[PDB]
Formats: sequence, C-alpha cells, structure tokens
Amino acid sequence: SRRYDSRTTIFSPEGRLYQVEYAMEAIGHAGTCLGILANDGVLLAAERRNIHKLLDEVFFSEKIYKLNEDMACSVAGITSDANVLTNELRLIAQRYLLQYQEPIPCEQLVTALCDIKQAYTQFGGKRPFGVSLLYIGWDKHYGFQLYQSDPSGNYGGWKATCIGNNSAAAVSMLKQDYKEGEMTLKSALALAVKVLNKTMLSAEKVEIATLTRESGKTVIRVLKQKEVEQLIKKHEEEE
Amino acid sequence: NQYDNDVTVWSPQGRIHQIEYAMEAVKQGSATVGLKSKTHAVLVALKRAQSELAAHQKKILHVDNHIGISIAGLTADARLLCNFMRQECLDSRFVFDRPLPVSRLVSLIGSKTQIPTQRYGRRPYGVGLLIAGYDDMGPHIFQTCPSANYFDCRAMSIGARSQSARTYLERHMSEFMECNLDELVKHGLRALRETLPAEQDLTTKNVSIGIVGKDLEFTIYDDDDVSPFLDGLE
Amino acid sequence: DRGVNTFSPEGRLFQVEYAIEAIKLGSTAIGIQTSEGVCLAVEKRITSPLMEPSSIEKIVEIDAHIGCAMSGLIADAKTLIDKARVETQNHWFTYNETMTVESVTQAVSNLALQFGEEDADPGAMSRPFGVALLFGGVDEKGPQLFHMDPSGTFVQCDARAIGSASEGAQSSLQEVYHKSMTLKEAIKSSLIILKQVMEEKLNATNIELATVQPGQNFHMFTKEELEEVIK
Amino acid sequence: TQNPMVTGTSVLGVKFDGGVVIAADMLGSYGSLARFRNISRIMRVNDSTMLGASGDYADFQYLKQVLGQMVIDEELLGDGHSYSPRAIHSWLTRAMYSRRSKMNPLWNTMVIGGYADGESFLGYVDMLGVAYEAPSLATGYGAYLAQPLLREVLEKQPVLSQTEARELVERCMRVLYYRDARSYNRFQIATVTEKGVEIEGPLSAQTNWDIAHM
Amino acid sequence: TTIMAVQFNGGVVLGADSRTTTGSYIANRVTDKLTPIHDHIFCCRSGSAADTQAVADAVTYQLGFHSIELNEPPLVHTAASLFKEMCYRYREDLMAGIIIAGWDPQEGGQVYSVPMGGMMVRQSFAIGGSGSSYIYGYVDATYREGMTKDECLQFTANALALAMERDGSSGGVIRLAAIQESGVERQVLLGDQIPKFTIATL
Amino acid sequence: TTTLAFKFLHGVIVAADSRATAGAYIASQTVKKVIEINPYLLGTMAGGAADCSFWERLLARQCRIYELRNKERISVAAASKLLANMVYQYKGMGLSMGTMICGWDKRGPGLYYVDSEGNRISGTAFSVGSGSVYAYGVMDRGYSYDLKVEEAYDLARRAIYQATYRDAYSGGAVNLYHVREDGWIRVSSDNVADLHDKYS
Amino acid sequence: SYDRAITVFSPDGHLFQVEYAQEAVKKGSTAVGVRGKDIVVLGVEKKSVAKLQDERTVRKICALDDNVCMAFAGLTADARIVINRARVECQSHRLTVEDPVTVEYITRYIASLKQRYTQSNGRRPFGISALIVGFDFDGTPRLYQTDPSGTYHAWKANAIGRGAKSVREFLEKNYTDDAIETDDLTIKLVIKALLEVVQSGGKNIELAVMRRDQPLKILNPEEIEKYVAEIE
Amino acid sequence: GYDLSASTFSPDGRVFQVEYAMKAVENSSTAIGIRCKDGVVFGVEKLVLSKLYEEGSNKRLFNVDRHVGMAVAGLLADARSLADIAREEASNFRSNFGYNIPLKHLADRVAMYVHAYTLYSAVRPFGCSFMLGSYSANDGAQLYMIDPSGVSYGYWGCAIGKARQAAKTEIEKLQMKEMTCRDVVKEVAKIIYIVHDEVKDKAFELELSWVGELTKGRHEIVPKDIREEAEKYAK
Amino acid sequence: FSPYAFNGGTVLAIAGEDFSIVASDTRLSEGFSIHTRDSPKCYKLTDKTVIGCSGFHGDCLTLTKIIEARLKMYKHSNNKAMTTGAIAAMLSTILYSRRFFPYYVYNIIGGLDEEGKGAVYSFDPVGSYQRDSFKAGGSASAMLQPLLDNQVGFKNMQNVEHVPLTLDRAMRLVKDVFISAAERDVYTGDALRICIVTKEGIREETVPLRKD
Ligand SMILES: *[B]([O])([O])[C]([C][C]([C])[C])[N]C(=O)C1=[C]N([C]2[C][C][C][C][C]2)N=N1
Ligand SMILES: *[B]([O])([O])[C]([C][C]([C])[C])[N]C(=O)C1=[C]N([C]2[C][C][C][C][C]2)N=N1
Repeated sequence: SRRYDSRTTIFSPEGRLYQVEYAMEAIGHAGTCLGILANDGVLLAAERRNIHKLLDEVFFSEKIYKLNEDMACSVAGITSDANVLTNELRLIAQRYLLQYQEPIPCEQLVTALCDIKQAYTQFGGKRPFGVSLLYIGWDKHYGFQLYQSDPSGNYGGWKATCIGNNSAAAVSMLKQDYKEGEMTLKSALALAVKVLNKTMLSAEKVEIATLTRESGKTVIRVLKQKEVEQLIKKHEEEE
Repeated sequence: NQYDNDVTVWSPQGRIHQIEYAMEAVKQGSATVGLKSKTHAVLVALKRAQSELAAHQKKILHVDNHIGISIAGLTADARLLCNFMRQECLDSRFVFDRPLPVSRLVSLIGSKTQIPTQRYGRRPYGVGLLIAGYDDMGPHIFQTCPSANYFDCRAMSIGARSQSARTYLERHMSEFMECNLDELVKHGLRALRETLPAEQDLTTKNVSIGIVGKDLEFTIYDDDDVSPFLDGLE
Repeated sequence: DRGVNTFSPEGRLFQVEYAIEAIKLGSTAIGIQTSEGVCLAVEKRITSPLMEPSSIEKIVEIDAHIGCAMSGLIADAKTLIDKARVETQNHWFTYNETMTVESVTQAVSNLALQFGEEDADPGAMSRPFGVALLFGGVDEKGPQLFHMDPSGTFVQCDARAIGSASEGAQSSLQEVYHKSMTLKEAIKSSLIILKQVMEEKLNATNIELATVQPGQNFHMFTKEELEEVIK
Repeated sequence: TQNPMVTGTSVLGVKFDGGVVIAADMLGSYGSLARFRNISRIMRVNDSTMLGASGDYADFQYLKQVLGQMVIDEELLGDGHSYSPRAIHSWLTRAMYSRRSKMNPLWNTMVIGGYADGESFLGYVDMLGVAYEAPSLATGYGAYLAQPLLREVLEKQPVLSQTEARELVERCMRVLYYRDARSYNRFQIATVTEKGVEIEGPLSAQTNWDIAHM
Repeated sequence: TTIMAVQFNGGVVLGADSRTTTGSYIANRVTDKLTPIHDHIFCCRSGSAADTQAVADAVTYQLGFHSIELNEPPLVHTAASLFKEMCYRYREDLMAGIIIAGWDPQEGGQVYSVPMGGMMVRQSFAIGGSGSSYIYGYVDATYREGMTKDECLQFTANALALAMERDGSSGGVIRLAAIQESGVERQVLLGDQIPKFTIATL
Repeated sequence: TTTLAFKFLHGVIVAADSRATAGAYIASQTVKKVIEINPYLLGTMAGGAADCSFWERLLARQCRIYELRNKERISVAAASKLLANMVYQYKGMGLSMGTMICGWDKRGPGLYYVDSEGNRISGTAFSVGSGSVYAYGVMDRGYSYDLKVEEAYDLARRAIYQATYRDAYSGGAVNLYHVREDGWIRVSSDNVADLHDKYS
Repeated sequence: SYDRAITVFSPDGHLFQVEYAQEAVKKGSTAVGVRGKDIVVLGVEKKSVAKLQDERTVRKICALDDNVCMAFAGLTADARIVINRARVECQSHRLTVEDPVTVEYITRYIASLKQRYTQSNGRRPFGISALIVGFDFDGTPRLYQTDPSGTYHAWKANAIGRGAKSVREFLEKNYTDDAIETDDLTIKLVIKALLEVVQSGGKNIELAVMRRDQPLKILNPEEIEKYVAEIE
Repeated sequence: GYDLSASTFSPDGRVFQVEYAMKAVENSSTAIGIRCKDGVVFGVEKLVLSKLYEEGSNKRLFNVDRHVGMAVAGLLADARSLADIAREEASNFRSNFGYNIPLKHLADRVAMYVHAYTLYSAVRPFGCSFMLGSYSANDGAQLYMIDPSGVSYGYWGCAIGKARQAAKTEIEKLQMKEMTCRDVVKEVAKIIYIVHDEVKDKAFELELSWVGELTKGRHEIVPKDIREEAEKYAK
Repeated sequence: FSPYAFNGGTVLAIAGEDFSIVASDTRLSEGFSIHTRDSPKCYKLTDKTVIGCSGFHGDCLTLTKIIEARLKMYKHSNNKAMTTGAIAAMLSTILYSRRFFPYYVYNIIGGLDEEGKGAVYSFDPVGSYQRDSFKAGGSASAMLQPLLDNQVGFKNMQNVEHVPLTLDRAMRLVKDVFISAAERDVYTGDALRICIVTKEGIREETVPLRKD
C-alpha cells in the first residue's frame, strides 16, 4: 500500500513540488489562450485544437465558458479537468449570489478556485488539476479585469496575457505592442489576431469572445465566423 | 531485506520478521524473575539506571489487589498495556462484583496484542510481561510476549541475560511448592542475582519485589522495605 | 522505505531512535534537585544581535509548583507543554488539589508514542516529538526533578543535563553534586557548568534560570537576579 | 419495553438450612385473561444458581437466552472458575439499571436463588435496578400476602430445614391462590442444594371453601 | 381476525377468517391470512396487515437463504425463532400476532405462538386474533388428545365459525390448511359449507 | 438568595447572604455565595447552587489556563464573555444561574452581570437573587460615587440586611468583599442576628 | 482519506520535509522588516515586475487586523491559505475578548498551525516564512518571524527569502539607535537594505509602513522614488 | 517481487503470501483427528519448550462450542483468535435460529472468514490450520479441517503440522468406521508416539480430546485415567 | 415509566476534632412495604472516609460502585489514596455529570482531613456541596437537623459554656436523635448502623430500633 504510493503532495530537495511542475509542462502543449484588457471591455482569443473535417460544431464554443452573468473564462490543459473546474466555478458564483444577493466580484471568484487547486498540492495524496485558466469579467469595484491561474493555485491580474502553446513568444509580442491605458476593444482585437497569427490563421482555427458593458448590463459574446474572418483579412493588409 | 518491514508480510520460511524484532526489545531490558509456591507468587525485578544521579526505573506495577505485573521492553508500551489490564480488572469488579480470574485476564491481553500483528501499518507491542496473581485456583505466574503468546509457568525470567536466571530456576523448581514466602522470595532473588555480572551485586536500591498471596494483597517493596528479604543471602 | 511503526533488528523503533538523535542538536538545560527547591537553567543560544533574546522561552510554567525546561525541536514542545498545563488544570477542577510532579510527567509521556499512519484519525501525530523535557516541581514529597524523552520513558534524577553538550555536562554534575547541597549552591554549580559547555561567553541575556521552592511558586530569574550570581 | 404484554405474577423465595427454595405459578396472563397456562417461569442458570422472573414474559425469555450464553461461554474455557449466585445477581443488577437509565427497561422482577461455597444466596432484582439480599423474598402481590407469612416464620425460627421451608412455600402458594386474581393453581417448585438445582411440578395446593357455606 | 392452529400425529392443521376491516368497513372480505414461510411451514397473521406482511416477507427471505446454505429442510422451530426475533426487537413498532405452524423431519408437526410482545411458546393448538376471545371456552372443552387429521379439520372449522358470528372483525370465508409430510393442502369453506349453529330463539 | 455589587471611587464592593433552601426547608445557612476565580477576580452566585458552583469553577479553571498561555491575567470583560458563551450552549435547557463578575483589570474596576438566560451587561450597581428587589431600594437610596470605604461597607451591609428581613429565602450571615487595584480583600462576615441588634 | 506520514525523522535526527520547505523559502522574494519607535516598516522585493500585470493583485504585504500586518517569502499559494486562516483568528479573538489581538498572539497562532502541518498525516509542511509586524495596545511596535518548522522569534530587524543572509548582515551593522530615530529614517533603512539584493532598486521595491494608531499604508512608486533620491 | 502482498498473483497464477502462511503450519507440532462410528478423537502432541512451564500450558485444543472441538497447528496466537471467532459464530447462530450450529455450517462460516485475509494488502493470511470435530444425534460424527487459504473439507482421519505425511499413513491402516471411540483413543495416542521425533524434539505432552455418544455429544478432554492408560499403550 | 423510586432512609454525620461519626438506618422500603430490614446505607471508601447515601436505592448502588472504581483509578495514576476533600470534590463532578438525568441520592461523606480532624461534607442530588460540622440527609433530615443545631451547635441558648464535642457524647447523640426519628418517620426504623472514623481505623456499631 505504501509501496504503490506515488506521493504527489511532497516536497523535493530543491524545495519544489514535482507534480505541480509536471502539470505546468502539460499546459505548454495546449491550445494557446490569450486575453487582452481594453477600456470598454476585455476579450479572449483562444486557438482551437479540435479541428477536423468530421467534427460537429454543436456547442456555442469549445474553450470559452460562462461562469455567471458578468464573468467568462478560457482554459488550457487537461480538457476533463476544466470540465470539473469550470463547473465548480459556476457553483462558487451561485453560492455567493445566494448569500449576498449580488454578483460575485471577479477577484473573489478566481481566489476561491485557487484555494481548491492549492489544496490538491498540499494534502489528499492526489494529482493536481492540470489546467490553467484565464478569466475576464466586470464588477462594480474594479470594472473590467483579466486574471490568470495555474495548477499550483497561483493567480494574478493582468492587462494582456497568454497561456498555452507559445506563451513566451506571445507574451513578448504583447509586451512591445500593448499601449497601456489607451487600448480600445476594436484596437485590441487587432492585437489578438496579430499575436495569434504570429504564434501559430483561418476563421475556424480560432475562437474569440468579448466582454463589454451596455446599459448597465454585461454582454458576453463569441464572434461569428464572418465576424472573425474580416479581422483576419485586415491584418493581412498591414502585413 | 524485503520481508522485514511489515508485520503483514510473511517470509519464505513462514516467519514474521517484525515479530522477531519485537521480541528483541524484551531481550534488551533488565531481568525480571517470577516464581510461585502454593500460596504465594513473587516477582523480583532488577531495576536499571543510566546516570548515577538518576533514579531506577520502575519494573513492577499495580494492576489490582490480586494481580501485579513485571515489565521488560518498551516503557511506553508497558504503560499502554497496563492501562488496558487495569481497565479490564475494574470492569470485572463493576459488573460481576468479583476479581477477574488471572487466566481470563491473560487471554484478554493475548487478543489485544494479536490484532496489531495482522494489520498493515501496525506493529506488535514491544514488551514482555510477567504477571503474578492469586485467585480461586491459587497463585499464578504468566508470561506474555510481543507475538501475542502467553505461557503458564511455575517460574519464569525475562530480560537481558535471563538464561542464567532461568537455569537456576530450572534446578530449584522442585523445591518451590512446599516453601514459605521468606524462602521463596530469596529463591527468586538468587535467580535474579545470577543474571547480573560477577562484580556488581544486588542492593536495596536496584531491586524491586512484588508479592501476592492467599491472605495478602499485591504489595511492592522498594527501598527500605526490601532489606528484610535481602538480609539472608550470601 | 519503512513505516513509522517499524522495529529494527536490535528491537528499537527507527523513528524514536532518530528522534533521540535530534535532541543532541538542541540547547543544553541543566537541572539540579535539592532539598530546598529545584533549579533549572537553559542555554538560550542567540544567533543574531537583532534577534530579541526575551522571545526565547526554553523554560515554561506548567503550574505554580511545576516548571519545565526543554531541549531539541522547540516547536514540538509547545504541544506537550499545553497538555501538561491542561492536565494540571483538569486535576484541580476535579479534585481541588495540586497534581504531583510525577503525575504531570506521566500524562505527558503517554503522548510520546502515540503516532502512526494506518488505523489513525485526522488529528493524529505522524511522527514522535523530537524533544526532551526536564520537569521540576514541589509537591507533598518536596522538590522533584523528572526527565522525559522521545521514547516516552520518564525517570527521576537528582541532576540531569539534556541537549547538545549533555555528555560533557552530565559528567560535571556527577562529581559536584551531593545530597546536602543548598539551592543557592545548586544555582552556582549549574551556571558554572553551563558556562563551560557553552560557546558564547555566558551573560545575563544568554541563559535563563528558573527555580521552584517548597513554600514559594515557580520563579524565573530576571536580569538583575541573574547578574548577581553571574559575578 | 414501556408496556408489558404477557406477564407472570409473584415468585416466592426462602432460604433454608442447606439451600434455597423458589416457587412460581405457571401462568402467562394477557391482562385479566389466563392465556398460557403451562409456561415455566423458573430457569436454572447453572449448577448452583436458579432464577425466577415475574412481569413481562418476553423480557424473561430474552434474559434467559442472554444468561444461558454467558454460562455456556464460561464453561468453554474450562479453567475451573464458574459464576457464583452472587456474581449472577450483580450482573443482573447492572443489566437492569443500564436498561432503566436508557429509558427502555426489561419489565421484570427477578429472584436469584443459589448455593455456593457452603452459603445459601437469595437475591432480588427489580426493573429499576434496585437490588438487595434477604432470607425470604416475594415479588408482585406476594410481597403483600406471602411476605408477611414468610417473615412471621423466620422471626421465631431464623434457620429452617429443607422440609420446613418447602412446607412453608406450599402454604404461601395456597394463600396466593385465594387472593391474587392473576394466579393459577399450577406452580413449580425449584430447590438448589449441594446436589444442584432441581425443579418439580406442576404442583397444586389444597384449597378449602368452607366459608362459602357460611 | 380469528386465526387457529392445531396439531396431530402427522402434522398440523391451520385456519383463519378472511375479513380485513378498516373501522366499521370491510376493505377486503376475502383476505388470505395463511402465509407460507417455506415448503412445509406456514404462518397465520393477525394484528396489523402491513406489519404482518413485512415480517413474513423478511422471515421468508431469511429462512429461504438459511435453508439453502444448510442444504436441509428448515426446522419449524427455526422459523418460529426468526419470527420471534423481529417481533421482540421491534415490539414497540409492530403489531402482530403470528402463529407459526409446520412440519419437519426432526420434530414432526409443531405449532408455535408468537404474541404481540415477542415471546415464543409451543402448544398443541393455538388461537389468535380479536375473535379468539369468544372461543376460548369452546376450545378448552372440545379439544381432546388423539385427534386425527380429519377431526382437526372439523375442530378448526367449528371454532372459526363460532368466532365469526360473534366478532365483527371476523367473517367472510374460512381458509384451512393441513400440513403433513406429504405436503400442504389448502381448502376454503364458503357460505353453505360453513358450520352453522341454530341461534337460540323463543 | 441576595447578592449585590456596586463600584464606587475606591473599587468594587461585593456582598451576599448565606442561605440555601430546599423549598420551604432551609437546607443550610453557611453557604459561600462568593467564589474567588483568582486574586483580582470575584464571582457571585444566585439561583441553582449546583449550577453556579460548577460553572464558576469551570470559569476559574479557564482563567488559570488562559493566564499560562498569554502570560497575563484575564480581563473582567473577557472573563464574563467566557462564562456567557459557556452557558449559552445549554440555553433553554434548565440552567439557573445569575452571577456577577467583579475585578480590577486595565480599565479600572469592572462589574458584569451574567445570567443563564443569556444576559451579559456591564454596570455600576447590580443585585441578583430573590431578595434583589429589596436590596435595590436601600442600595440606590444611599448610593453615591464618592462614597468613603467605611460608608460603602455600611451601605452594602445594610442593603443585604434589609433584603433578608423582607425575603424569606435570604438570611444567615452577610459576607462582604472589597475589590481593589492590589486585589480583593475579605472585609467581614457579620451575622444577620447581630446586625438586627445594631440597627435597633 | 490520505493518512500517510509525510514528515518523518531521518538517520541524523533530521526532518527532510521541513528542510525542503525552508529551501522553498530561500527561492522566494526578499522580505525585509525593521522595527522603529513609532513606526514599523515592511519591504518586499518584486522579482517579476512585469509591466502588463496589475500590481495590486500580487502583493506580498497583507493586513490581518487593523494593528497587525505581515509579509512573506516562499510559495505564494500557501501564504494565501495561512493569511486567511490568521484573518479568521483575528476576528475570532475580537469576538471572544473585547480588545484586539496582540502581535505575538497572532504570531503564535500562525506558527502553531505551521508546526501542526509538520507532524500530521496526509499533509506536507508550508513553504513560506512570515514577518508579522504591528502595534499593541500599549503602542509598543512589534516584529516577529515565523518559519516552516513552526518556530518564531521576536526581532528588531530581519530579512527573509533569497539573499536574506546578505541583508541580515547589512542590518546588523547598520541598525543602531540612530538609524531608526525618525519616521523617514526608519523607512530609509529598509529601502537601503533592499538595494544590496536587487537590480536597479527604486522601481522593483514595494514597501508599506505602519505608524501608531493608523492602518497599513502602502507607499507607491512615486514616494519610493523620492526616497531613493535621498540615498544618492 | 510477486510475494510481498496477498492481493497479488504471480505470473504462474499463485498467491505466494498464502503459500508462505502454509509454511508456518508445517513447522508446528503434529495434531491428528480421527472420526469413527460415534465420535471424533483429537490428538495433539504438545511440544514442551521448557521445564519451567506448567503441565497443561499452551494448549492446542479448545472447545469452540458445547458440541464442537478444535485442534490447531501453526501459529498459536493466530489460532487462539480464530478459536474466538468460531465461538462467536456458534454463539450468534444459537441466538438467531435457536439451536446448536451444525459442524458443516460452522466450518464453512469460519473458513469464509479465513479466506478474507487472503485477498487484501491491508491484512495477512492466518498462519495456522485447524480441525473441527463434533457429534449430533441428528447429524452424527463430523470432522472438518481448514487451512490458511480458507479451504474446508470433510474427513475420516486428518493430520496437520510437521509430521502429517507420516501420520496419514498410520491413520490409513485403521478402520475408523466400524471402530468405536474408546478403541480409537489408544490408536490416536499410538500414532502420535510414532510420528513424534525423540531426537530432533525434546519433551512432549500428549493432548487428547473427544466428542461422541460416549460423552453425550459434549466435547471434552479425554479423562486422565483413560489418557494415562493410552499413553502406556503407545510406549 | 418512572425511573426513580423513593426507598427512604436517613443518614447522619457528625465531625469531631479526632473522630467522625456516620450513622444510618437499615430499612429499605417502597410505598408501604418493607423490602429488607437489613440494608445499611454506609460505605467505607478509604481508611479515613465513609460515605452515606439515601434515596433511590438503584442510584445508591451505582453511585457507590462508581466511587469505588474512581478511587482505584486515582490510586493507580497518583500512587496514593484519595483524601476526604478530594473524594468530596470528585463526587461533585460525578453528580453534576448526570445533570439532566440526576442521581436521586443524598450523599454525606464523613472522614478525616489532612490535619487529622473530623470532616463532614453534605451533598445535594445534582452535585452541590459544602463542609460543615454536622449534617442529616434523608427522609428524616428535617426532623434531625434542628436537634443537632440546638444540641451540637448550641443555637438559641443564652447560658451555655459550649463544651467540646467528645466522642462519647456524640455517640449518645446519634443514638438519641435516631430513636426520635423512628418514632415519627415511617421510613426510619429496625436498625441503626454507626461507623466511627478515627486514626486507628473505622469501627462499626449496630443498635436496634423500632420495627413497626
Ligand atoms: B385482523 O382483523 O386482525 C386483520 C389481520 C391482518 C389481515 C393480517 N387486521 C385487519 O383487519 C387490518 C386492517 N388493516 C388496515 C387498516 C387501515 C387501512 C388498510 C387496512 N390493518 N389490519
Ligand atoms: B439562592 O437562594 O438562590 C441560592 C444560591 C446558591 C446557594 C448559590 N440557591 C439555593 O438556595 C438553591 C436551592 N436549590 C435547589 C432547589 C430545589 C431543590 C434542590 C435544591 N439549589 N440552590
């Protein structure tokens, strides 16, 4: 019984947690997910890794999920782990809204899911969740926001970020192209497309979602095939 | 190399290495003799001491008015087992309002110590016990080990170099029945002295005596109370 | 790899044997029992001038009549010290009388071997406490000094030394201690022995002495008091 | 058991020179109806102990099996030790009190009669856990009718003989048949001596009805 | 309810009424109170219909499994002991008056009585139910040792018929059963076949 | 039972009667209704003798353990809060106790009233028991914040005396305590019969 | 549920798991602490000072109560769990006792929970160190330091994380009774200590002071830039 | 490495841990059981390890019930707990069905409990074998035997322990069926004196227990007089 | 179903400077009938402590057995016998453990304190207790208390020199007050058991009473 034990939540000589570090390696071989914060909204531009000539479109999206009325997220890692994680995120948001009768703030939600991820890396003797998340939303305290989360249970707020396949190559491109404080949703979509192309595109090999505010109401919507197609053509004109 | 880590691991020769290692714990303790006549049961324990300014560890403990025990092995383990025996003797006096037969108390100890040697992650009790008691069937002297086994003996000795004491008891066992307390306590003292090294000899501070009889409750003589028995040995 | 409850070939629990080896890295604490009270003294051992030496509590109060000096992993001793405090408080609530020094040492020694992986509960120890204790108090039998280690074996001693330099300190107590020595004489002896086995020049802020006398209660020497015997 | 169903009446008990005698009528009443007229209300625990229970008969049958197992269990060890009449009485007192403290008692009133180590033991345990020893016992309605007769014979003759105690038990059984409305004229007589426990019956009393003509 | 069980040399004879009343209304006028626990073991139910059915099903399950492990015809005393266990265990929750009667190779034909409280007593004949109070004097004055399997069937039919007339909770038809070593034989007694007794008239 | 307490300029005065009853029958007349938690903490008892005795003894054990861990004496507010949370668990279960915690911590003299019902209030003058109504009359009448120590002892003694004269469940002697900054002291223990001869 | 013994003794009486937890604390950002007279300071080095990251969501200095605040070094995820459990104890202490918790009381609790994880089944030790700084009811500034093993000590000035030894030595020779004389002086001693273990200090340092009878005050970049100019 | 746990099969398809538990039963003393026309006789050659022990110590024959006997081999500590497990089953059965438990059912019930320790890693298989003997008017004379793997079988003459292959050739010459119980006792004590090694082993006490019509279906230890005479007949 | 039964019985306890007398009647009853005429309510705890209980006999038999076991356990861990004051303090906590299903027992512990002077502790059904000089508990507690107050406590007497309570004068007082309690109380009668706790051990005396 103690010989078959793999000891997942255990420290190592260097002081690192192997299991968590091995789960981070699996997130670097997943569909690239990028989020950009603007002034009138925040978007999620993830690449679709489920492409084939025999696959159905059925659902409304494949990587981008809706947590609640004003929040959304894009995962990157084990697909089945996200199904568990995103279902728990919806529960946390519903429990909070049932208690205070108000939408849960974005940072409180991300923090609650990170406490569950960190508990799997300290006790229980089970493998950690092999998934990284990107959250976009709007609350009355800080407005539009964009958070990132990894398998260790660590999180942080950003203006522009990227998780997945070419995170380091995409992050550098955003570093020298993000005009902090003077970014609009329209000009951010170009940035996404510009970075998404240089880090891999068709209108079926990607999926974009924007989150904006209209008449005291959050509006989350996935851009349509045609809607994205035009963006891709406009980036070709500048290239 | 891979059969002596768990108690639930039988070895190729049909033995449990963990139980054998647990019996070595009793072999490292100081000797303790236990003999009986026809109306008395004595347990003479040889106390040990590390520093010169340290006191001698207690080897004889109270269990009840008719039962007394002598430990040899793990100190902490001994206490654990002593608490169980004390609780078992209390329950018997509460429910049936009568002393629990010594042999019946020994079976309770054998069952409580067997469980641990068959479960994974557990270990055997690393302590040997010499029980002296007196009930309806006369005086008894039982000996329990780490492998959940108990023996009914006329005389017994456990601990470090107890083979010297056992040998002495094996040649003097015949003349134990028809012998008074004074002579029977000196017969055990001689056996306990045999296990000691040639130089150092029994004193009134390194010897403990525990007696129980037909008309006497279990008593434990320590310092000044053991001189009486001590005086009379060459 | 082995379990926590594994016996060695010589008949010793590996975990307990390693826990006794962890007490040889702790600070030294010399205890001397006399007829007019018990005296405890520990080597604080400060590793930095910025480090406040008043936050180092090697000697604690279990009750008015009982004191305690610890060595080895100090963090593990905070659980044993609380058990002893609750045990003496519980005794008073039930019998309206102070618990004896040997009774408090017995209740703290019962938790010593209470550990294991299998067949355990959520709030169960995973290993033994790697710390040694020196209990000194005054009951109906007068001054009494007890010693308890990781194995769970508590014995009584007239003079004991536990810590890194215990071997050297124990021998210095074997030829400087007698049954008629006074409490004031014992405090000097301990200080002298402590100064010899210590690395840093002994001073008022380095060590910590405590005493428990028959008519009085547990008392911890202050800076002033310590200085008096230092010179 | 909050409400008893089929119950038994009084059980008599008197110590004599060399043993204890116990009597009990063989009737199971269901209210005022004599439902079962041939049930034994006396059980032989072991060689030196006997038991007579009154009250709820279902509870008596549960105690009869819980005691039988105990005796069997002790005999399997064969170490010489055996439960004495005093040890069984003690065990029953703890069992009755434990049930009564859990607000679910065994509606019974027992009379333990034994003979071990040259002593006659007569115990008595009720449903509340109340227990004591006496030279003569009587439960149910026997405490108001038979107890006064037994006590009036033991005041002028503390020590009785086997034949004398047996003749006194028959007199008490006859008086109980005239005044207790829940009794039968068919009873058992158990005796425990040095030879062991012996049960006789069913026996009857010699009732006279001369007063009916006057 | 009026159940009755008598025994003879070969085996036993059972009998019961068939009325199930919920107050002053007969919900079921042809109830089958005789329940087979095994091949040669039956049981008459009385008291609460839901309680007697639940217990009979449970015992039938336990007895069937026990008989399959032992590879032998179950004893009638074993079936009665099972009933007694549940009747005593849940005496404060159940309302039953079961009468276990069957036949086994060891003791032959036996009749066991397990009244409300949960006690178990063996008799040569037993009567239960609310209508058994009226025939207590009749069975004590008519029962005689040595009755054959034919006289037992007439004895049971006579007693049940007398209880059905005086009790409002008893009526309908009469369901008999004669269990021997050969097997079980059920028989119903309707209107004309039911024993009649001339009502005293001036 | 009649117990009173009031904090004047020189600390807190605590007084109580000593009489236990078993219905109409007077069980005892030497019962100590004032228990000492420690040298600076006092606790009065009213209601259930066994209830107040067991719970105040439990509070005293809690205060001693608290001082060993924090290396400091517990405050009067924390002591009362502790006891209040203890009896709240068994709320509406039958517990009957009306205690008054008095002491001198950091914020001067403190006097808290804590009953089994759930109340836990602070004040300057309290009175618990069946004779508390009578004690209030005399207390308020003669109460002054600038009362002298000797005048405060008189007020407390006179207040318990009149309450035992009117109430049948109050009598025995009059135990008086005085809490100061240096700690509480046992002022006196005059008998009611001797007080009657002095007030007449 | 998992009931395996993670932290166990070794041949030399060592507790490897706790030693690896202290190894994780050395890889963390440097957190400096300096106790003054009427002001306690906390300094934290910002390694990953990315320009595209909201800095308010990734701070090492937190507030447990209105008089207690802390900084850490090691695994950020663990620090959060320890920080929220300590926050519940501060609120629990206020509910049981009228007064607020003392710096030592909360430090004792934080250290006791750390020792608890180094001796229980199924869990691993925390990989963080803490510098609890605050003021008591008397107004006495306090500074304690807890570590993975569960031991805590009071300090006058201390540093934790990577290159903590180099900063500790700099404080020993620089921390006198004149360096913490004035409010600014004490704040300038913390910024000087972080300048020996950082790259181009001034825009990679985040400090928060805590004056008497006042809540945590995080000095922004502009204010930190003004202090670096005086140290030139 | 396929012999460290009981929940592991080896390539050939064997559970080595259970085979290692049978090795412990082949190291213990020889105990035999003979069933005849009206009873079962148990003969265990108790090997006295010391002279300090009392005559009768460390018995290998226990009464699991009032009509059932039990002779053991292998580990005594394990066998003592199995005897208490068999007593519970026999006692629980009487409180449920109201009568003595059949030997066939008691054997099966106790064999199933022994087979549960040969499937998991959390426990280890019992290192002992034992025989169960009983007598019932309705049933007759029964004799079952259960080993460490949890297998129970019916027998005429059984033998466990070290010398069991040499003791089975001595029991094969007997015509148990037609034989009685008083005549079998002698033969039972004769076979134990033949298989016992006087060289390798030292002193040994002969145990004898029976159960049949003679003792009215009650299992007991053979009477001292009859045991003493049987021991002289063996010599 | 009532789990309590009034069995009657009175127990007395007088403390001296060198002794301690604990007496009680030996009649067990219920309703109007007499269970047994020989049932003393005095139990010897240690060598200098005697406990006396009255009320529900079932609880008396259980409480006494619990106290006996608690004394044995205390001697095993503390290596010394429990003192009178420690046995009184421990009884308080045992009685209050069953606070919501209390023992219907009236206990009166009588023994010697550390100094060596007689000690008497009176208890209430739930656990409350206090040390006094004399105490009477039971069915005749209200009949005897007032007499002891006057005779032993010298209350309501203007011209008395208050002579020390000697062991011979206290022996007569216990016999006298119980002879008056047997004339009025229907639960007190038949026999009086008297236990004298001194430094030379516990002595026991038995005197007869009325039987009607
Ligand atoms: B008998 O009258 O006792 C009879 C025995 C049963 C059939 C085994 N009982 C009933 O008549 C009877 C009726 N009911 C229910 C009452 C509530 C409505 C459904 C029927 N239960 N027992
Ligand atoms: B006071 O009268 O409230 C007083 C305070 C106590 C002694 C601290 N209480 C009592 O006198 C008292 C009375 N009782 C019970 C009343 C019911 C019968 C048993 C005694 N408990 N305390």
